[PDB]
Amino acid sequence: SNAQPKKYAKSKYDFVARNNSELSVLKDDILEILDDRKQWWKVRNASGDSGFVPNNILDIVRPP
Amino acid sequence: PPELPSVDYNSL
Repeated sequence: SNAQPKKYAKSKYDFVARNNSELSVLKDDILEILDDRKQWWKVRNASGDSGFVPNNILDIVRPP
Repeated sequence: PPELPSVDYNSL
């Protein structure tokens, strides 16, 4: 719907932030991928919070 | 469950 759509991931697991730089997420949460350049991706959750989550708990979500 | 990758974000 936009020329540059937002990219999303779905978490496979519950993950609890170990510090305030990481982002706690739940299994099946949908997360905006803000930065996937490293092993820890910066993502944003539905509440607008952002932080880092491990790449390996995330599955890419297909564009509509 | 998967082991976490090494941290590669910056902290403080």
